Amino acid sequence: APQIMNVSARQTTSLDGQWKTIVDPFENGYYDYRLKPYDGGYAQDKTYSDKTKLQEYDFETDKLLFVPGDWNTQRPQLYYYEGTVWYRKHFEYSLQPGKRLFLNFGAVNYEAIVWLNGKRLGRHIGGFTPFNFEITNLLKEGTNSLVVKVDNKRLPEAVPTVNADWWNFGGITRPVTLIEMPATYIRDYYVQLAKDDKNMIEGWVQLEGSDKEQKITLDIPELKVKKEVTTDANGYASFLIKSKPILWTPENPKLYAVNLASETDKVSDEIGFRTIRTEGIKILLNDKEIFCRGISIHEETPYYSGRAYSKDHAHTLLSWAKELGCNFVRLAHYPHNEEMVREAERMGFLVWSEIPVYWTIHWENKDTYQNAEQQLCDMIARDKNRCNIIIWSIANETPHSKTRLTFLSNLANKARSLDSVRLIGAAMEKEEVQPGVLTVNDPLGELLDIISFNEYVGWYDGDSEKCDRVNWTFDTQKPVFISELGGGALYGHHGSPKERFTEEYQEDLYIRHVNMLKRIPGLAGTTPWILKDFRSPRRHVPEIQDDFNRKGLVSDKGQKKKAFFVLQKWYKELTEAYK
Amino acid sequence: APQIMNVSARQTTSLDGQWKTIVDPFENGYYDYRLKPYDGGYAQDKTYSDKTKLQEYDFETDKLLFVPGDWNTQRPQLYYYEGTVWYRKHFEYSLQPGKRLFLNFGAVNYEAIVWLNGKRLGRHIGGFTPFNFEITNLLKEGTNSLVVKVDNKRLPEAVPTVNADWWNFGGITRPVTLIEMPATYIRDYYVQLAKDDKNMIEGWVQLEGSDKEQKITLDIPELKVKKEVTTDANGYASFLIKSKPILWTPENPKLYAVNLASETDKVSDEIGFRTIRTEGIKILLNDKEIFCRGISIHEETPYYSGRAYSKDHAHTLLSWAKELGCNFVRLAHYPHNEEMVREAERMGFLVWSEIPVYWTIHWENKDTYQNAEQQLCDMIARDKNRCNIIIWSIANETPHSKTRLTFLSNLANKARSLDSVRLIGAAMEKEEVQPGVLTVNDPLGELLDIISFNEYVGWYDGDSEKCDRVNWTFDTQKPVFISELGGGALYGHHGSPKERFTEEYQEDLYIRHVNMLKRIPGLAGTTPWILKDFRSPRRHVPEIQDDFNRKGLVSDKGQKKKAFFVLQKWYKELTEAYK
Amino acid sequence: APQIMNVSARQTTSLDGQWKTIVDPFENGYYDYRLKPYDGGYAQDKTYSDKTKLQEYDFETDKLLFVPGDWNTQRPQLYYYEGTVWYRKHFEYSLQPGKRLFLNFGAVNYEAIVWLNGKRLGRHIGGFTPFNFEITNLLKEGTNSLVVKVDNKRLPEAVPTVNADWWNFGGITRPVTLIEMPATYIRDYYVQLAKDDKNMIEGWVQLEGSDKEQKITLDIPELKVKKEVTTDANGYASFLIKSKPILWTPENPKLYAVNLASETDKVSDEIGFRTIRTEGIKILLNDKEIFCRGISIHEETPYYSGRAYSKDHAHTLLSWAKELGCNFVRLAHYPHNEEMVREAERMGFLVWSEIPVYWTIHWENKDTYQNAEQQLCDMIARDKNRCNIIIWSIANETPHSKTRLTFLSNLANKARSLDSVRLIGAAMEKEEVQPGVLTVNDPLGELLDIISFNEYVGWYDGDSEKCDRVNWTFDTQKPVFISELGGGALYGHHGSPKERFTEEYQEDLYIRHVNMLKRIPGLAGTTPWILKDFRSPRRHVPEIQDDFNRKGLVSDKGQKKKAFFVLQKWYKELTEAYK
Ligand SMILES: O=C(O)[C@H]1O[C@@H](Sc2ccccc2)[C@H](O)[C@@H](O)[C@@H]1O
Ligand SMILES: O=C(O)[C@H]1O[C@@H](Sc2ccccc2)[C@H](O)[C@@H](O)[C@@H]1O
Ligand SMILES: O=C(O)[C@H]1O[C@@H](Sc2ccccc2)[C@H](O)[C@@H](O)[C@@H]1O
Ligand SMILES: [Cl-]
Ligand SMILES: [Cl-]
Ligand SMILES: [Cl-]
Repeated sequence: APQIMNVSARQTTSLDGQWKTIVDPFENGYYDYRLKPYDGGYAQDKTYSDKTKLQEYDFETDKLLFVPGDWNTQRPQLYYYEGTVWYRKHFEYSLQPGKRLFLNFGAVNYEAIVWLNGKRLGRHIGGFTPFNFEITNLLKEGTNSLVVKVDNKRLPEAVPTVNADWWNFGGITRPVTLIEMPATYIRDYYVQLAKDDKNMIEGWVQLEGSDKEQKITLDIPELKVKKEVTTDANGYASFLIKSKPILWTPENPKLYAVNLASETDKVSDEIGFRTIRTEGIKILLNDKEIFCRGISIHEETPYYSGRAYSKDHAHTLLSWAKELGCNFVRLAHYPHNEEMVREAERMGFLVWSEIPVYWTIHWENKDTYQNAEQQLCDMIARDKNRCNIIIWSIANETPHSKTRLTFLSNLANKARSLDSVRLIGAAMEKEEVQPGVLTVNDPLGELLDIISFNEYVGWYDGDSEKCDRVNWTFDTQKPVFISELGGGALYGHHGSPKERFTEEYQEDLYIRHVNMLKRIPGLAGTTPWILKDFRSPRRHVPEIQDDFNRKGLVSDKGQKKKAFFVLQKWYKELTEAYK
Repeated sequence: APQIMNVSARQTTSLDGQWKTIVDPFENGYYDYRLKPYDGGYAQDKTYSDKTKLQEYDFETDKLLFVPGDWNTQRPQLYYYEGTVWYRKHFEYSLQPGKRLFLNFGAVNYEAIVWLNGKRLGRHIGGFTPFNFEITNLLKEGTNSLVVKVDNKRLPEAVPTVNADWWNFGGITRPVTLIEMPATYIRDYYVQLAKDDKNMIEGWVQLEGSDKEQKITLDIPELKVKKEVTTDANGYASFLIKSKPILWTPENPKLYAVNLASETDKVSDEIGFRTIRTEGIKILLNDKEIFCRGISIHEETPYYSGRAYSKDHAHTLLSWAKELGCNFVRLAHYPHNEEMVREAERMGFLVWSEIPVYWTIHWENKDTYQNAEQQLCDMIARDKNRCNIIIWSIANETPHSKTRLTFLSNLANKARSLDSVRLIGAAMEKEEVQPGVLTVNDPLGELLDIISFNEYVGWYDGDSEKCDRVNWTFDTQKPVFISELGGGALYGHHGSPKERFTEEYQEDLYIRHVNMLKRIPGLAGTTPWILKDFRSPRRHVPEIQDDFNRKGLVSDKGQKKKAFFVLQKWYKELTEAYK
Repeated sequence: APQIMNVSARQTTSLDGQWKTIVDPFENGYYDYRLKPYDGGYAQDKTYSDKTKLQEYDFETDKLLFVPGDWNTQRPQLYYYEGTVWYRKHFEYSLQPGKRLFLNFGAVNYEAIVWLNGKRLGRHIGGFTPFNFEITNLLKEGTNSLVVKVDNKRLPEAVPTVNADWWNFGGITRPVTLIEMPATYIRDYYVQLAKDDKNMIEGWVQLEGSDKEQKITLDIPELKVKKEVTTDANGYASFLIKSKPILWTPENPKLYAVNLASETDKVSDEIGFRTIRTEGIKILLNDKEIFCRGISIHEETPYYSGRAYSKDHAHTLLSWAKELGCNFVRLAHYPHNEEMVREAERMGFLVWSEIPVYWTIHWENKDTYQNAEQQLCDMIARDKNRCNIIIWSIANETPHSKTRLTFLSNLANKARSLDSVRLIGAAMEKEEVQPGVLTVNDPLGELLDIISFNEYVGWYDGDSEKCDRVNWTFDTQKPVFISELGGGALYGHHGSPKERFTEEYQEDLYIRHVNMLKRIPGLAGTTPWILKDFRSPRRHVPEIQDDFNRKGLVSDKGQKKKAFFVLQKWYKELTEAYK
């Protein structure tokens, strides 16, 4: 039930493919007509072969869905579906006694309830973070039954809440994986550079199980590093190691093979090393001033616009970012699958990672807060060894209020106590200093290392020309990072640059908007909205949006719009400028 | 806004056909990202003709839906849809000044918000009762814009609530009508026999408008009747008319042409006359003891299984009930469309009419009660001149509790305060006196004219054999009425009479269940469940249910299953024994 | 109307995006009720703006389809659809006086008929080869109307004919492009090594237009080559160039920038250089013995399984082939899009390219032969400069008749007269020498450089064990190339190695099939069937096939089956052996 670091390097067996499914809008499979739980609900996975008895379902003769994936793009009937779908899987597994077996979900949106062989394993909320169950003692010989009740109903108190600008993709959206472990295993570990110290590798390791005190060995063959330690009685041990590793950067994404070994377990990883700091309005990677030439990206696939989960999906999206000239990607509005981060790390993209605290969250709900902080904790726990990640962001656009402020401040501080290296960000509130002159105004900026905010001058705030008459001033000399900007266009739809939603309008906007960005003092990062057209239920212009937010520089069908090349040209100037 | 009696008889213009529509699952057209209402939402019906300005919708180029109709059967994507769909109609209408104009919706499930020319007319909850707006002063020349925002999300506090065994059919489910009235018009009237008096016609008439005191004439020509009264300062007048009409019966459903005429309006009707009362365990219609040879019916069409609304739909269903031997039909679980009631009155079926107070209603919620009572009032107000209805039911199966009893007693009193003639029913709690012997035990019965209850012996309570070892007894000596019973079968699926869901099992069930009914002391009525298979989201056996409740005696495709003829044979004998 | 070389390098304007469409199954848009052509059919693209007159259509208010792409996966209703769909596009283009403008279709399946502003430009048959029209003198000012009548009806006499094992993907399956040319332009050109000579570049260039005698330069800067020549009265010139270019291989796919300029035009290109020949049972690339570690690939996308067309599609597919350990890809069963071939060229994959001459072609129909030979000519003319293509194939599996022999012989002779460098292959008739001993017996073999054939021992011919019971011998000392082999499995479906369609069966099948391949004297190449599960209308096992051929080593969802790694291991050993 605790997070497992680097699942892909473990002893894994996939459960993916196609599973039997039951769409259950009124949750008949969970509650009876009194609205109470009942034995004999669908969790029992009872093949309906004796027809002298009465039951109301039969996984064995029902329809399939693919796992992993959203359900919305797999059947017309499921496009808008919000509610419960039951997934069932049968599998066999041979586990020698003493060995341990875990069931890992990369992600399930939004609530998952899980049973093995008719016995409840647990419950998860939050649709974008992994979770594990140990099934060591519940495995049976022969056929095992795995049942997952998945529900994506919008909940006022959820994270996110009843309103948002992206599709409500339900289902088992990321791979489902079995993991075999020795009785005491390497559960967690941290291997990064010490804060601001390019000559000190530091980290720790965490065993799990009963034989908690063991000789650990950390190997980095290419750095001639062989460090030994012994975990204390809590299965914990820390270390410092002197080394001068080649530093990861976007232009040389240097990664090192790291091998961890205990007396009873072992695991390998790819880990690069860098430092990241603020100095006034400057952002410093390995002590050099950099500009973050970024782009924002939803976890949505090329061509057919389902939930992304694979390396193929990551590679195609990033290869567009590459052509766009980015050295940075913002992954909105939630933690993406581990393959996106790994592929960004491999190709040399810095990363902004993020939780879906977004619009009208319930700031007074003690449960809502626990939810969001759990997501924050899990986002950082999974990716803490990914050096291309330099910004953690604890909030998107939010209405201002004292409850909001106290909520986000708790997240910001918690982020800082988990990762004293990377930069903490959040979407800050904007204020008019005097006409034609804008600034930021958020008392949460004291817990942030950057001045991050969204603005849509020229699309939602005025026509394009208004980018020509807006300017920005700041009362603090922290690096300024604009996390969203842009506007919509349908690829192939042409006309006057005054005609909104044409490629021509969007091109004119990006020209003028870039000129406005060139005037902003302290500007050190931008990630326009967005790389690719994506699904939203808030976009209803027929033949133009068709349930798609059209602010992509690339169409959902991979076609580069005219505005793609405006941003591309600017990023070329910027690359030479900071070279 | 007040109800209008006998809408079909007024000066009517149909707004039916195909309307433009927008599916809006997050309610973008009503709320903004702050979750606040905003001017400029879709109610403004603003055609998106000037693309220099930004807008997120356009009715003019969007998709159509049939009106009337559920949306669920019209598009695969809407099959499961729960949430907001916007409808938009354009129309012209010439109103001679002084004349008034009303907008009548037969039904909209579940919440309707209505606008004319960008102005809100009001809001309605309750998906099976009609409602009106006066649009006399809002009509413009040329094109008028009617926008209706329909939402069918299940609400915990709603009536019905978040669980129920029928499809959540959203949309504008019954015809939409323009009614023109004189400045002062006959709004409402009542013309029926006096309680247990086959020689006294009583009634009243109610005007609406300024000319409140008028001479009123009531003409029943075939009876050689003409009473001429005059209305008070409220527009109200009552009357008593000694007459010896031919009384309506199922075998001879006599109806009279009735003509009302004030100084400034007239309106005709077809009304019949009959007496109805209980005498001990007997039900007496026109002083003669009858048995209600009945069958239950959902408001759902033959063959394609959409929401029924037309005279054609009613006729097909009723001619199945005719062939079954019925003299009675129970319309579940809500007020059906008027066409259905009228068709039943004309062919000769007594009717049971009811409201969707069903399972876990929020008994302690005062708005919930107000909703249910409003639905009660609207039900009785519309049909009070329909002589063929003899039972109003205020409740279906509900849990046992004090709040439920208080709630249901208030409805039962209200029903009685609204109609002194018809019988009041409700699904009562049952109890097992001794093994094999059951009874009713429910203090609500004290407020009811019958012992009415649902029982599914042989389907939910045991296999078919258990019907042979269950018997009933009753303390109170009222007529006993079983409003639901039966079990499921797929037409064309055959096997052993032991195999559930074959035709042979359902036949065996009905044969044993009928012998059980024949041992029930005081049995006066049976409306078995059900006439035609119907859509339910709680029926998930593949290839057998497929989201259909299969307890019809007739398939959803009009095929008579074997059990149909069992019940038909008993109903033939009941016709003999009660002649 | 003639072919144009290197379309992507010219001055191009995409017409892609979404077009208006009319599904027209009875070709009402083209015939009247007399089955005769008629004026005012849909080719006239006449907006229905005057409802005083009668017409049966209106593109302006009809539905969209994405272009490029198959229609089948864009709507449920079009999945199986065979027939006509009208595509309509409006566009503007500013063509300076004297310049020429061409409409280029990458491909349309099967029959395309094309109109600009109501005038027929012409017709094309054959679904996988590009075609052009000149619209220089038809372009009008302002709004131009492009109408394409697309029909994919299966025709007995067509190429392919009424039966084949892949989906009938209809539509404008590949990009549509406007190409602007000077009044006299470089239409075609050839630049490659001379046969077997590592030290000699040969080639030619062809002009189109009235200024036919011009000075042409060919520059290859990295080779310090600058050749000037002058064209003759036919616009033709040939050349020879002593040079020692770095030779292209899969391991080092070196490409040279090549620049061509005449007096009025210029075009650049990327072209590699290699020699290829057979020597006995040996295939020699740049005089080195190679094994073709191949995989077959249909032109179908990962994940959603539409018609592939983009570099994104090719890269993902080819990336799987790279992980498999391939140095070679067979593109079946027709010419793929040019993106696929360029990406194989750039990444390092030798290529097999072929035409859809397949199963029961009408060998005696002269129009059928002309069609097949046109497809051959278009295939070779487009890719003659792609050094990575080393094999052209003029036929897949065919029946064993004299007319077939004549038909294919003429194809094989035409291919050789078009290209004397590349190898010519075709799937050859097999025969049983004696029990357990197969061979090839096909007189066509005289005209082919390799002994190429398909065999599915262990899937269609026996169980997996029969691979152990089969051996091969050949009378002729030519390299043996098996173009297809394998069997089906559903990813995630697990069982005994004896149960067909499990991953275990396919894995066992591949172990014993590879061992059979190890015993084949002369084996110089294999391209197993197939890389990725693909759609097929002859694959009907529910839950297993569901209209997919399951013989992929990769699921249609990117998942590597167990058998993938069997082939991967053998290719790893073949790599070391042929080092
Ligand atoms: O509408 C959009 O395109 C985007 O709006 C922003 S919110 C915002 C709007 C105006 C100014 C400042 C912030 C969301 O972050 C994004 O998910 C959504 O897609
Ligand atoms: O499940 C059914 O077939 C029906 O069950 C009854 S409730 C009940 C169940 C068992 C015993 C007593 C009452 C509902 O009135 C009905 O709408 C539904 O269709
Ligand atoms: O059935 C298959 O999987 C494949 O069959 C071959 S034909 C063949 C079958 C048996 C022996 C020799 C040749 C086709 O080339 C291919 O398109 C198709 O998919
Ligand atoms: Cl947009
Ligand atoms: Cl049922
Ligand atoms: Cl297959």
